[PDB]
Amino acid sequence: ELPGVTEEALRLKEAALEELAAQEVTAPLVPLAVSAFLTSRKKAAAAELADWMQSPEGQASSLESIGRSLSRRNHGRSRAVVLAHDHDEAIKGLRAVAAGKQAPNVFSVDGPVTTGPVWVLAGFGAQHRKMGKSLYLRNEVFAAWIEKVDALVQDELGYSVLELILDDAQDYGIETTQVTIFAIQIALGELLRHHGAKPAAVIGQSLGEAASAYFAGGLSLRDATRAICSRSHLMGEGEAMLFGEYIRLMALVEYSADEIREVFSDFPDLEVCVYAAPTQTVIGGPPEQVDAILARAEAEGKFARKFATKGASHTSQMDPLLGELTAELQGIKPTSPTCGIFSTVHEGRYIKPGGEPIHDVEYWKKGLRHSVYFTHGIRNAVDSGHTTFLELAPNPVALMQVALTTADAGLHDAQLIPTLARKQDEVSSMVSTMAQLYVYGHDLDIRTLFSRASGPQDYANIPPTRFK
Ligand SMILES: *S(O)(O)Oc1ccc(OCc2c(F)cc(-n3cnc(NS(C)(=O)=O)n3)cc2F)cc1
Ligand SMILES: OC[C@H]1O[C@@](CO)(O[C@H]2O[C@H](CO)[C@@H](O)[C@H](O)[C@H]2O)[C@@H](O)[C@@H]1O
Ligand SMILES: OC[C@H]1O[C@@](CO)(O[C@H]2O[C@H](CO)[C@@H](O)[C@H](O)[C@H]2O)[C@@H](O)[C@@H]1O
Ligand SMILES: OC[C@H]1O[C@@](CO)(O[C@H]2O[C@H](CO)[C@@H](O)[C@H](O)[C@H]2O)[C@@H](O)[C@@H]1O
Ligand SMILES: OC[C@H]1O[C@@](CO)(O[C@H]2O[C@H](CO)[C@@H](O)[C@H](O)[C@H]2O)[C@@H](O)[C@@H]1O
Ligand SMILES: OC[C@H]1O[C@@](CO)(O[C@H]2O[C@H](CO)[C@@H](O)[C@H](O)[C@H]2O)[C@@H](O)[C@@H]1O
Repeated sequence: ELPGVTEEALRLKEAALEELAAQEVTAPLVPLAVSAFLTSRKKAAAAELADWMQSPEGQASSLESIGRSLSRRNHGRSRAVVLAHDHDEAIKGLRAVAAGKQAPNVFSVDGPVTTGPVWVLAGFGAQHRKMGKSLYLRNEVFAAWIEKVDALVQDELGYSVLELILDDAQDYGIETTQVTIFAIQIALGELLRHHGAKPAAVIGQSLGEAASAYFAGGLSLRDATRAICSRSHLMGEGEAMLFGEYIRLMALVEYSADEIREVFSDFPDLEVCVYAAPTQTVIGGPPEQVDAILARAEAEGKFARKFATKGASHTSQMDPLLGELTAELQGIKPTSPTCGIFSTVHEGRYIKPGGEPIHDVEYWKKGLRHSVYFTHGIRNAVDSGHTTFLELAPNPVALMQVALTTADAGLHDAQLIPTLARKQDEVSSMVSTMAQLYVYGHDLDIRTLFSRASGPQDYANIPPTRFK
């Protein structure tokens, strides 16, 4: 018997819905799928659909009806999806598919990807004021999972994350950024599962490790929530008492791990927080040393960027918190993974499905305290055959780090699939995510992207639903 949705959440939700009702309805993004055993035949189907869609009868059919009909075809080896708001975009996109040409709304491949997708759970640097709000108001499944995490977090820390999502006046801090991005991560992944997708493996960075543990079957939703709540509040409370000589900055520098080993001989107190990309590393330490290594970087033409925090996670400054984190996590129950795990806590090494559990109290201490081996995990995934990396986040920050490691590992055409992004319609974005999973042959029931038909006008007069 968990807490319910707070009264203030409901209040904020009613105001938000009026805000939504009084806005101009935008044309939805529809996925149009064509496929064939042969790419040559796929291109002809795309040309035939474009022709019919140019005809008066095609023009008279809604995109949603056309796409619902396409979704009931057999789905062949060679695939394409044209994402469209109207008949113009669709016909344009289909002509590109027919012509073998690239367009920004078009995905087309000769055959499925060989290995299943890696779900990427990062989070840092992805937050913004209204993250998750639009999809909450507009997707029943997304909203159900948000509320499930909101009840658990309510019960664990005593406040409502859903109030933060719904109230535009409020913005996120070191604590609430983590628990709220977690909630968005859980809800995005369960929405994806709802339409048939699943992770082949998971990889986490810093914040996202708790969600990655849930989706890998290493911890119940309750214990994953305990993992992100204890981490988050200790970090925010600890960092707020940091002043003067106790302050520790974090910064991004264009140095590799090997460069760092040599550059750090001038900086005794600097530590590595995150190995982000082959030539991007996040360091932490006392402000004067951080300022000097930044100065050193910019003098060598390398770029460098100070983050906004008075404390540095994944350094020794976390040693005061570990005792309390240990106490708060007593009772969690680590379970055997149900998909692969690239563990950026354990130096980037792989854990097979059915392996021994890894997510014990010591795992969360080690993760908070020690470096995040993100680029090593990604490289390990590339080297064992993975090419599709799907990021669950309000903004696709980590995907840019993945691109750097995949290109550097020789993979020059990875499938980098984002989810949400500020200033992209959150329902469009999720359509596009699931349309890509389909093109590459990953698990996804494209039929579930369209509501159940309730009448013959929900179909179009094309195969497989031609009217007798
Ligand atoms: S944990 O507590 O959440 O700690 C943690 C994890 C990950 C972090 O870094 C994420 C990150 C990153 F690795 C790189 C960038 N990035 C690349 N390029 C730029 N901008 S610039 C100066 O080239 O124009 N920024 C950003 C980012 F958030 C940090 C802490
Ligand atoms: O939602 C827009 C509109 O609603 C008002 C109340 O009429 O404020 C509601 O929404 C705000 C944004 O989330 C909240 O901060 C506020 O608490 C809530 O009452 C208007 O002030 C606003 O223009
Ligand atoms: O501890 C002395 C030792 O560390 C250096 C490294 O640059 O400085 C740091 O330690 C000081 C405390 O003694 C701090 O005041 C300072 O913020 C920190 O960078 C040198 O002073 C020396 O090699
Ligand atoms: O501030 C100077 C410092 O910045 C760098 C880039 O990190 O250069 C920029 O500033 C110079 C002065 O305006 C410009 O001439 C240069 O084109 C610009 O990139 C460093 O090279 C320099 O040390
Ligand atoms: O102030 C640094 C800035 O000055 C330039 C010349 O505009 O370089 C000078 O300073 C360097 C030391 O930082 C010397 O190595 C160099 O010989 C001298 O010309 C810029 O190149 C630099 O960004
Ligand atoms: O080829 C089968 C393979 O395709 C996916 C999507 O990548 O599912 C499609 O094919 C199914 C029929 O085999 C349809 O039920 C489904 O609607 C369609 O997306 C994968 O999920 C499936 O393994």
